[PDB]
Amino acid sequence: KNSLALSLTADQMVSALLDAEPPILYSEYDPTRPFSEASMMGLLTNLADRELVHMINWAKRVPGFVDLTLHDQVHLLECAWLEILMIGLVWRSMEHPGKLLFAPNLLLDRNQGKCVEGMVEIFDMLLATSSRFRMMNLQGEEFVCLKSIILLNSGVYTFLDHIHRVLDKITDTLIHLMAKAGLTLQQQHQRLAQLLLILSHIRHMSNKGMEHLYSMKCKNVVPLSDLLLEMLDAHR
Amino acid sequence: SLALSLTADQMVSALLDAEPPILYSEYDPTRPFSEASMMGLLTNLADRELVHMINWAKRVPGFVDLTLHDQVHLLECAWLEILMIGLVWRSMEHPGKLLFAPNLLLDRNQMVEIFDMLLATSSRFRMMNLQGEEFVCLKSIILLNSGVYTFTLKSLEEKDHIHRVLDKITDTLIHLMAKAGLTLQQQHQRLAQLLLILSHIRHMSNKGMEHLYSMKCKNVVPLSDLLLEMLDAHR
Amino acid sequence: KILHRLLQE
Amino acid sequence: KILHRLLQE
Ligand SMILES: CCCCOC(=O)c1ccccc1C(=O)OCc1ccccc1
Ligand SMILES: CCCCOC(=O)c1ccccc1C(=O)OCc1ccccc1
Repeated sequence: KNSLALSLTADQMVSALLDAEPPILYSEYDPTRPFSEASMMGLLTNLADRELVHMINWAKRVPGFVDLTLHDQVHLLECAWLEILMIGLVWRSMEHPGKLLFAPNLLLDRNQGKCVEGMVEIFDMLLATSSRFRMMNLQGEEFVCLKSIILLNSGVYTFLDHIHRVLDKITDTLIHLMAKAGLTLQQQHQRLAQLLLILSHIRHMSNKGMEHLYSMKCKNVVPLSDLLLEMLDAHR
Repeated sequence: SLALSLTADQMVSALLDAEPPILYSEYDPTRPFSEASMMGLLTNLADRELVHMINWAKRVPGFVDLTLHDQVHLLECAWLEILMIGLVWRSMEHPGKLLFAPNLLLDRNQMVEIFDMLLATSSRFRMMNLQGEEFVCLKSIILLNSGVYTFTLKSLEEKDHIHRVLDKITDTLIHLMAKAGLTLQQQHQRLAQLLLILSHIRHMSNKGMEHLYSMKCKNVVPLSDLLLEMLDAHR
Repeated sequence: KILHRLLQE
Repeated sequence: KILHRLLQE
């Protein structure tokens, strides 16, 4: 009944999260750069479909997650999935100003977002977020904490204590990493706030991206996997 | 910028002093209402609260330091989030109900998904025992933060000032919690708890903005010119 | 814009 | 739901 998650030390939490990390996947090995709605949306939905499978098995390895009922696990993943793909994308792209690293063999700039109708806006938001993370010098250890926070937080009010204690535990872990990195107390709480405010922006982008995927579903630009359709359908 | 020189207590005072009023709705328990005309009550009320919000924003430290262009943008992005958090704050002392106005207290039975989310958020405020000094800080954070990432080197200077004011509001939040006798660990935990609420509020706002759009298309609920322009800004 | 004007007033 | 199944794998 008591969750192992709360009994973990900060270092144990960090190592558990680092070890749960999914791998960076590749897209198709074609030399052409996507300049059509169809090709680009095909590559992106294909990539999302594969990353989703990894995300599902990552989530089970986030301390405290498997202590939830299956229905609550379903709800959290349904609410958070696009936010999680997006933060992953933004993180990957950090060392590439102006570009989104969808995959090591698929690095896109805004001029290709200009192609797909209604996409460049989301593209630009993602780029701004990436730039923000770069300027804050976000660390990998901080990144994985933020990602788990998204997983546990996004659908938590729509339930809706265990999750709240786990969320507190992750906050303790972020502060721990910041102290360990040598920040003063003032820098610690200021940095914590800065990172969490960005989560609001990521939620905004997910909402916009969900709209976009919906119009894409209705325009039938490209077939979507049943998994991707169900994750979309969850947001009704 | 006088904003950057305020102490925490001065920040709280400035914000508290600048609080807009709670308004009344045209609700009449003796008059029949359709789903549409009940919605008309709420959009009419929102329209009037907006007018007050715009004038409140001018009193948020740092806000008028910004260009008119940037002020317009921040309000266009944040207005519904701000209305919503105000609504949830008001409803905190009314379990299961939303207090749109002193004469209009509604349960979920009497859009239902958004209503439920708002109720969940009010429930959360109660769980946390949110303080009024904390509430005014959160509301100013929304105003400054929601549109900051959707704006030359000149336009980048504007963002820097906003981030500086945001940091000051964080300092103020910590100050408030410290004075309340929370440990350092508890201060960080609570700060995080409060800021995560902002994610849910952004979510509810996005959802509401889409239902506002469909209300426009159905043309049955009256919408003010100001609401229509605000709606337009979100494209 | 209405908001633009109200902000100037 | 497919998600139901994959969470169980
Ligand atoms: C909106 C289509 C969603 C497809 O998901 C992806 O393209 C995707 C795949 C792998 C990693 C991240 C993403 C992602 O963040 O998509 C975000 C996105 C979605 C639509 C338009 C722009 C970006
Ligand atoms: C009124 C335009 C936004 C659409 O309405 C909602 O999203 C909504 C739905 C159910 C309950 C409340 C709202 C809502 O927007 O509440 C915000 C509000 C705040 C003050 C006065 C009226 C509405």
